[PDB]
Amino acid sequence: FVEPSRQFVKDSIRLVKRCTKPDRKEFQKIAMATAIGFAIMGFIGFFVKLIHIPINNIIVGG
Amino acid sequence: FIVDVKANKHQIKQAVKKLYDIDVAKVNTLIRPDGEKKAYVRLAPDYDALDVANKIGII
Amino acid sequence: FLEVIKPFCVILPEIQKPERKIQFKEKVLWTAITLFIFLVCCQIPLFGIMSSDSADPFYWMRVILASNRGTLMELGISPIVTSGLIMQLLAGAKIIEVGDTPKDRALFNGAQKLFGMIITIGQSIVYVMSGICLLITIQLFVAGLIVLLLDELLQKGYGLGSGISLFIATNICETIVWKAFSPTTVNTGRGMEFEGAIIALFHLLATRTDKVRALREAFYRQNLPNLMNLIATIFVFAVVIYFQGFRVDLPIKSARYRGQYNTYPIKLFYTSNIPIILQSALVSNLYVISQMLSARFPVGGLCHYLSPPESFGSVLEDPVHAVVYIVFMLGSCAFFSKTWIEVSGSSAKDVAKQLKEQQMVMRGHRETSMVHELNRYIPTAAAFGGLCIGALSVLADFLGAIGSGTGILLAVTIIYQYFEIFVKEQ
Amino acid sequence: AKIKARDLRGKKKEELLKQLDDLKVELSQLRVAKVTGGAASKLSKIRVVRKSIARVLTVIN
Amino acid sequence: LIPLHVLVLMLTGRFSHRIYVAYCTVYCLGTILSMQISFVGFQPVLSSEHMAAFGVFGLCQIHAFVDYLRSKLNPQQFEVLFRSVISLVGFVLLTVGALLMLIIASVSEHQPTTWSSYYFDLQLLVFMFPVGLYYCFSNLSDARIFIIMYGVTSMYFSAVMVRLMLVLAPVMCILSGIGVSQVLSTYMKNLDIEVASGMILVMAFFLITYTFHSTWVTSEAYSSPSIV
Amino acid sequence: VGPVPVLVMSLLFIASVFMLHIWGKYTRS
Amino acid sequence: AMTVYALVVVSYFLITGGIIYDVIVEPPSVGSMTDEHGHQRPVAFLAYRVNGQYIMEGLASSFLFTMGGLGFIILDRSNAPNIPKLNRFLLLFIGFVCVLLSFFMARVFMRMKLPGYLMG
Repeated sequence: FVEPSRQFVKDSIRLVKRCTKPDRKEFQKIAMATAIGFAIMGFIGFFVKLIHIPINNIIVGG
Repeated sequence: FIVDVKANKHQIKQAVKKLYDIDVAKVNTLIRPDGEKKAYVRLAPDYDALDVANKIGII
Repeated sequence: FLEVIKPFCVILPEIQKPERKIQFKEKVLWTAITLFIFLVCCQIPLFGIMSSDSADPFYWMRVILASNRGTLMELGISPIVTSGLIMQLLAGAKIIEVGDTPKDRALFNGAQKLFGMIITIGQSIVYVMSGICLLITIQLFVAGLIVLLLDELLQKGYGLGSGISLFIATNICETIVWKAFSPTTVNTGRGMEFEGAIIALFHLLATRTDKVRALREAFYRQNLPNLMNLIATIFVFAVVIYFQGFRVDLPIKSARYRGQYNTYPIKLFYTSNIPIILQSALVSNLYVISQMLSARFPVGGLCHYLSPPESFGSVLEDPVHAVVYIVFMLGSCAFFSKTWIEVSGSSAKDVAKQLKEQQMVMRGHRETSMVHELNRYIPTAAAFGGLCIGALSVLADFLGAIGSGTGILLAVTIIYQYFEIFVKEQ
Repeated sequence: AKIKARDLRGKKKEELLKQLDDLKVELSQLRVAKVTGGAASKLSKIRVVRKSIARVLTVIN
Repeated sequence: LIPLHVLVLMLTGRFSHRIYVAYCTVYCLGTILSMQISFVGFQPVLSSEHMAAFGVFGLCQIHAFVDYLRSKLNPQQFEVLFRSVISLVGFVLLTVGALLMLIIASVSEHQPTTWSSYYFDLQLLVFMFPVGLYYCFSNLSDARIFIIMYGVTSMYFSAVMVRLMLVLAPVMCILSGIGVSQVLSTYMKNLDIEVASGMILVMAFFLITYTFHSTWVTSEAYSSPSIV
Repeated sequence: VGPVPVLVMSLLFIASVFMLHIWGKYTRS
Repeated sequence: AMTVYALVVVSYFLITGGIIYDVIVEPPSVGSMTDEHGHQRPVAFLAYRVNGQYIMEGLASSFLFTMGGLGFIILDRSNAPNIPKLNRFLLLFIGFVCVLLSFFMARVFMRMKLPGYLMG
């Protein structure tokens, strides 16, 4: 009842080494490019900031 | 493995032991019709082959 | 089940992409116009029923889309997302059969539209439930159909990330950005109008003297967001993209062509667990829905195995809650990996029949030994791929460097896979 | 990354050998990786490592 | 403005004689013509602004002279040697100079102003202000950089005093005067020799709405005396 | 989008919202 | 360099917006006194006095101004040359920039009429 624990813990340490472990180049590309892609979806919150609270002032005030 | 055609089993054994810090039971060479001496290498039973296989890259 | 409703329901479809196939930057024009729309789409509604709570699922709901009692963002892309997900489920899970004729994939998009619009109608009815009920419904569908068209014109069209995931990403950029510069505050013991922004920790230098105790409030701010919190939030983003690039390479002699090597990869995140985290989330959401039926027939004694312990003090007053919460998180994501892969694709037979179906054979052995070539990767790269996300979200909670936690780690993981998807078609 | 003749000239004999060994190791892994697909990014190095190996051996002789 | 503009022409490096030969005149003769006047009296010897303008004139006339010498000589080592010599004499001039350095707010208008002085003030002619300025950073000629510096400075100064708005009164009209005359020139270019069937056609009603505004805001706010 | 009207269509929808928002608010104050 | 142009247009709405009202800072938008029933609805841009603004008024004005100018930049930098995709990309460019130009001037005209009560 104890050995499938041994199986999975050795099974993990198998496939950790088989993976390719990226280096300073691809990390760089998806890093900067996808923080940029994040902020593409990101400033949208600053525009519901700029809009939907002042029009909620329009909502409640009238 | 694929091995250099000039090699003895003695040399292969010694190489396999040296490179992979391992230890061999027996080497069992043939020559492929292609030209590349193949080598089947039985590791001693203290060692697992799949474990070293994962170490060297292959699986 | 498919053969009857799908041929009749064809009303008002979308136009498939033209013969202007290869281009670099008008691709980005078709992105940016949709981003103009979700400049605009997050804007105020036309009905004056000013209800007190904004939305009821406003926080989790807000995390998905943040125009709660707000704009034409329609409280979420939750129609398109949920309707896409269970559609791909019931295609992959063989409760309903697979359509692979192009008529069936086209009507599959049609039924996608169908369940999406029906779910929009469901959300409309369920939020509105006075006498002013007219024309809200007309607005919502018009603004449901618009998000539909913009998403399906950014899958067969430009689409690289998705329509969906980059909408979520940019709206999340905005939800950080309203916290970044914050103009208003309706009027604590000192210091109005500065709550965890960097503008807050730049206006704070303009007001107060004794800049040491201006640093201390900037870096160890507790009740509001913190900038140490923001460093940890950035740090988590960096590590998680360190772990997205964990992938297993498998080279493939294509069949019947000499030596092209388009190596099939297996990334550890393994659909980025948009099942498996939401597997971890929504069961603990459905009871905290149904504790409301526990008030009659609670936030106390049921909470000790329900939630995280919320405390930055690692030795906070109950180790039982901490241990059981972390063990449940790890085991839940691992278990829902090892159960999840069997339905939404990419299990052993799934990969095998897709590769035979696209004529790609492993070099080492015979074609239907490919299963045994890769069956010793996919479950572990499910299970570990489950496991070291949830423990990773442990590091999203154990250290408060997360704007929203676990979920933010994983929705930006959605974005990161999303970038790959968009790039794919270049 | 680049191994030049330039610098190797001055280096000590034992130091040159370790460098050759370390390239011979690096060559092995790429050859292993060429079998198992690996990646074009790896299968560049194999040519580079070969010539740097030669650059080392040449300096020694 | 005038010498520190000249300071800009150090860093862009676009000196000539025909900057220098004209600049020395209106500088040095102008100082004495200011010296005739009492309000600026022996002030052109002493106040922190035009004193630094005099230091800029001196560095300008040195840098003209420096360019002249050393262009007959090579770039030898010894020009670096008396470069060290003349630099130490110039810096000790700088040390001797730095050692020897010898209700209005309430009145509603000297307080700072927003866009109302702004766009209420200057309707269409705000919009076109970067346009020619982009054109001035497009064909960055020798003369136009002065107007660019004049577009910077007066913007910075009509940020604090609406009474000082008059300094930005023609600046905007300069570059917008360029800007339309860029846009118009490029877009009556294309056709008679459908985009220009819009872009000309907007610019009439785009701009002449201006002359409605100018007709009548003058009647609203400013057609009222102080004594009646 | 072989055609650009879908975008134009979205713009029309916003205008319908834009104009129809203040259109009823015309009679109110 | 053109980065100096970027610096200047960055400074443009920055000192059109609120450097004047950095020291005279007036908080964003609430001024209704129940109007008949509902207490503290945030109102608007200021209207009755002309020289004043809030933070929310100024930023909006600045944003309106620099998008119009950089729309004219886009007219110059790409629409007059003829090199890229001559039917798909170009038509988008003139389309959205003409939308920028027309609706921008229209809304700024509105945002001077309604705070200003000027006869149009």
